[PDB]
Amino acid sequence: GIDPFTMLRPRLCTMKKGPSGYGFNLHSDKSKPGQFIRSVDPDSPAEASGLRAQDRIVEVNGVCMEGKQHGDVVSAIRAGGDETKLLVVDRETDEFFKKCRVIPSQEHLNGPLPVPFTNGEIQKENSR
Amino acid sequence: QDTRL
Repeated sequence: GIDPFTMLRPRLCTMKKGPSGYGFNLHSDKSKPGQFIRSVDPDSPAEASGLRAQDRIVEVNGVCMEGKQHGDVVSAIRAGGDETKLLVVDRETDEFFKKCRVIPSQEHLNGPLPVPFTNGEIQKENSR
Repeated sequence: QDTRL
């Protein structure tokens, strides 16, 4: 049959400053050090572009959230000027990129996807 | 606290 998530690629939401921003709420915790979408408001460019709550950010506005901090994620968004691109993944999508040794960057959703048995793909890990 | 955008 047809599989709803056989195209396992991160969704890209593009929104621009409307009211006091892009229309999404980022939550920060002393347990979850990374940033995640807490809430989206109906009348927002974020909601319109297909962003939801409880979505997690892997890249924002072309910047990679590879262990990035609160200041880093804000820097990525603010550097976009008046508009931003949000990459979010659900647990199903998140695990796939991890197991394939790759960050779910925008290049994967638009272009090529990695492969299993990722011993053939020479990941550049050296030193301990 | 949070951060809204």
